[PDB]
Amino acid sequence: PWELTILHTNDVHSRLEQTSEDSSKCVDASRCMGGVARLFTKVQQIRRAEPNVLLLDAGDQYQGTIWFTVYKGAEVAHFMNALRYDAMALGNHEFDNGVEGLIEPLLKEAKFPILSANISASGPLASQISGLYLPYKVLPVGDEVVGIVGYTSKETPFLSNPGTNLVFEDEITALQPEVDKLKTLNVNKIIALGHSGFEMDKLIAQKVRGVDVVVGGHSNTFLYTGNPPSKEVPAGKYPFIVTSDDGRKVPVVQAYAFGKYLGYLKIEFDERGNVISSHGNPILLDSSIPEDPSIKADINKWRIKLDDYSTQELGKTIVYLDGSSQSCRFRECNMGNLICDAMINNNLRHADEMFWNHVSMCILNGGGIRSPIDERNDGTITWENLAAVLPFGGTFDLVQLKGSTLKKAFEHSVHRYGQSTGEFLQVGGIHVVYDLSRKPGDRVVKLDVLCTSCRVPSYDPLKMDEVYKVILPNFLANGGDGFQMIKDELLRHDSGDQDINVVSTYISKMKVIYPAVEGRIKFS
Amino acid sequence: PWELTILHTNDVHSRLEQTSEDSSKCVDASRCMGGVARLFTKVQQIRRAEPNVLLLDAGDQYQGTIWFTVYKGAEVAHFMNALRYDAMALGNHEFDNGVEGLIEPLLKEAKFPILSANISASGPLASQISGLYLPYKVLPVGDEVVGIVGYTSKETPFLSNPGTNLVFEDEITALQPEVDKLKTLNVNKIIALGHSGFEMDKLIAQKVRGVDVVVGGHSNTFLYTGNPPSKEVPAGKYPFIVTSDDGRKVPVVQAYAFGKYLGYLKIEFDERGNVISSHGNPILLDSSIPEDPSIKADINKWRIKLDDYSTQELGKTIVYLDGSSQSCRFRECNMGNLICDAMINNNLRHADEMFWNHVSMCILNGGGIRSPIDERNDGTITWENLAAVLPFGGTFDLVQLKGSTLKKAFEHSVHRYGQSTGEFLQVGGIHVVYDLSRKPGDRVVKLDVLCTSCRVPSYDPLKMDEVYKVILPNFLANGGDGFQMIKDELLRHDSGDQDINVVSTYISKMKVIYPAVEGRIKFS
Ligand SMILES: Nc1nc2c(ncn2[C@@H]2O[C@H](COP(=O)(O)O)[C@@H](O)[C@H]2O)c(=O)[nH]1
Ligand SMILES: Nc1nc2c(ncn2[C@@H]2O[C@H](COP(=O)(O)O)[C@@H](O)[C@H]2O)c(=O)[nH]1
Ligand SMILES: [Ca+2]
Ligand SMILES: [Ca+2]
Ligand SMILES: [Zn+2]
Ligand SMILES: [Zn+2]
Ligand SMILES: [Zn+2]
Ligand SMILES: [Zn+2]
Repeated sequence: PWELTILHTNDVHSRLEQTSEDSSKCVDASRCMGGVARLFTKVQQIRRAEPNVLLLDAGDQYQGTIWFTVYKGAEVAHFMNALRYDAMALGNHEFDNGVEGLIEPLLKEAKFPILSANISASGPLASQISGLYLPYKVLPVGDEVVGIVGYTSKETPFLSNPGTNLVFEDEITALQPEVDKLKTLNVNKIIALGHSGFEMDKLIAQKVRGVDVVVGGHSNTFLYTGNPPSKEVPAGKYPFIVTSDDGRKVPVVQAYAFGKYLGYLKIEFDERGNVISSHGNPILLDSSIPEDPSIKADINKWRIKLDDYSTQELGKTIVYLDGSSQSCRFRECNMGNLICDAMINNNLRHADEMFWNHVSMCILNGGGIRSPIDERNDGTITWENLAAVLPFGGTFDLVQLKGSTLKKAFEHSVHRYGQSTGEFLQVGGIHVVYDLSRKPGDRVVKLDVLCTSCRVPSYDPLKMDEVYKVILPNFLANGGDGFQMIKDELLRHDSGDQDINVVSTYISKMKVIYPAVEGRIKFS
Repeated sequence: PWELTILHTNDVHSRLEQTSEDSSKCVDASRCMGGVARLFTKVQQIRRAEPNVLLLDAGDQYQGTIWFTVYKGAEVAHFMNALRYDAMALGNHEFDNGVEGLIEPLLKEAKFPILSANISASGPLASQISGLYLPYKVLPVGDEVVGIVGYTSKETPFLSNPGTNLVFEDEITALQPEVDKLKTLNVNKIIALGHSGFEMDKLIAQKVRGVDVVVGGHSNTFLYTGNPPSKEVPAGKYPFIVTSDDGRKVPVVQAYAFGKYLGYLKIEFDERGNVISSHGNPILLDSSIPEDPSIKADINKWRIKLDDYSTQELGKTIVYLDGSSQSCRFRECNMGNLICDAMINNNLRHADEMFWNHVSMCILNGGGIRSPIDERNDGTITWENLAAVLPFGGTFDLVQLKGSTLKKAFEHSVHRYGQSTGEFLQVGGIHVVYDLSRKPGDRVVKLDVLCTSCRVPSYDPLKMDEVYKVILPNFLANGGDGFQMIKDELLRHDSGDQDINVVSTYISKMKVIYPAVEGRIKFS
């Protein structure tokens, strides 16, 4: 039997440096985790011990910290090249800076193949990008070969900025003929590496004949066999076994997100490329693993430009930005309005004739707003200033919520009003009126929302059975601040852009801001 | 006696081409007026006939039409040079593109002196601008000399974009010592040429000892002796005689605006430079005066780049821009909101610690909105598109109105509601609620306005005795659409930027717009 060790990462999201346990800024170095210098140590150890190793990434290196803001993917090519990745699939966030921001910094500079079988280009773009990403690559591994076939979320156009010259095909439709072709070329060991989420990964394992292993991402899915090593709760066993339509057992793996874990799967193959066995587990990259000194020194050299950028003017405010708890946990606050307006601006994506934009609505817990910004520093706003407002290292995510769910969220917003608690919601594209004289759970007396399926945006009453797209912090999507109804009732969740980065981009675009308090939230 | 002919223009405001009677686009060429080619003909005729002629401009050549949008003052230097102006005073609108947009295109390229005695620079700007404008110039005229001393509105910082490195001094304070100095230099014939308005011009004539003649501007003041030649109603005789504090009779002149008239004043001086007599009248530049063919051919060559620019993309909309009468004469319309938001953005000026901005409020007659813009031309918005929305060649002016006046305007807005009449007001920085079941004059049931004297903009009830700054069309400032209360009760009026140009700049800054209908106007 021929044994292959698959090492894999996904959704690293710009965590070049080691992190806290929750993947935010490292504060207590002795308890920090992940980062590329530590990953290097572990990958190097494994490659000393195991003859046949592939190191794969299932996409979404782009977006997540100031590294991406400043280096715009140059850091991804540089550090993934230093770690000698063997292949990467395109994720949705690889399109955040458009096609041009993918071609240059990543596709031209990577020393490994970049894969996606389900993305096609037309017009001049097709000639410009031809061969810079591939449907698959056949890689030599010892005396054998392994085909790796890529895929990317069909939903990328709603979740990034790929432009109108790329088409994202159904994954299974695109993958089957490539896997078929590899069979005709005597490639009997096939890994599907891609970025569509655990649910699609299981359908691929089930339906794509000839796929031996699925290495996925996008859904930040933690899988584990045994007692978990940290705070992440497993969604299932590692690997997750799918029984394929042709009767095979196909392992499906993912490795959470943020470079906290290294995925590690050992596969035994027979001489015909059938999987005989698969086992493994992600490896927690905790402080017991040293950071590689050479990689760490290069990280610290690249950090200089980050420190320089963090104090540069992004733009100006002519108004006090009231991020005080005394405002933002009690009433509409102009910092809340600014951040929600930045969230909606970030989620402007290419529109059908069926909507002016796919999403119009925003909610933001006032407890997530951690500082005001004073306008009397000649109006300057810096990244450092925004990092005081938004210090948790979160994202602004896209969810789909029934109106009934959102009305329950707005009741939760004021259920214990008057105690300076974090759950009070700031808004965009929503007008709410509370009557605090009513019983908790019955305080919302008007709730109007900005239409999407309309040529002129206007407000209509919220409908209980309608499903709304809403931009909100990951903290709330995950049921933080007691918003269990959001976690338990949401119909869709996709992780979005770094919180600070969303606001910094909007302020840079606007150049001079003057957000008002304007009656998005009223009390009767 | 030594006779001087003073020819003068003021507030030409980018009317390079001949105009309609109302100074808008020329439609019936046989009835058109003004323009630089016609002015050239008349000035050339006068210079053949009169030995001692000065041609003066009292400022505000900048701003008014697409000429200024595209050529940014190069057209002013070029055509004023072709007409051989002898001197120009700086107006407020010469600062619309900042100090840099004055130095380059106008101060460096003009072949005549540019004057202002009451503007001082500090820091590096002082060295950069030194001598590029002057307090005064002594000009040879035949065998004599005439001193011309300039001045500019002290209010320029509220009415343009001069920046924080220029100080505008009290006119009379600055002028007196310059006029004194010219006396010590044996210059006994002194013209004050400047841009502060008729009321300040009369104070200058009264109080500045040694000024023989005041040639003014800014207030678009029409003065005439006799039966007026066109639709402009004279504010007084031409010249307007002020009795000075030293007992002299000092003529004060102005020549309306928009190049419609050439001011023409004949002064007789004795050998000591005392005015013995003054007489004249502005000359209506009507179609009986031919356009100079050489100037007209140069105008038509410069027009090519205007035509090219008029169809270029300024920016995009992802929403239908509803400028329909069925919306904008009956309820809040998103085109109205866009134009009002552009008006407020245009009037962001350098703020004290006493206000976030000096003005927060906007009203716009819905009858002044003349077209929608469809978003389905790939979202493109062109100048040509904006010219269909705003076809009247007006300005967005700054006024000061008591709250009582503004409440009366909002009653007038709905006095005969339901007939698709033009007076219905679109708004910015104002939230109004009507109850149309009430009697005309008593339909406004809530009227809240955005604060200025506040660090966080928020809405407060309108106060009847408070004076508010409001941006509004010149048509309304002048009492159009039956808004006689605005004309009759306003405390201040200053002419602002060209309507199309205000909106085009805002759309270019924003790049992608999506104005909503959001409850600025409601009905109970
Ligand atoms: N986004 C986000 N907000 C958080 C997080 N932890 C706490 N919060 C917010 O901070 C509040 C607690 O703040 P105080 O300790 O200041 O009261 C919570 O109610 C919540 O609104 C986090 O990890 N992410
Ligand atoms: N700004 C401005 N609006 C005007 C002018 N003349 C008319 N209007 C507007 O057009 C309306 C008349 O339009 P109708 O003819 O389309 O009904 C007036 O009520 C007024 O609102 C003008 O010279 N300038
Ligand atoms: Ca196989
Ligand atoms: Ca004199
Ligand atoms: Zn991701
Ligand atoms: Zn993803
Ligand atoms: Zn003017
Ligand atoms: Zn002026």
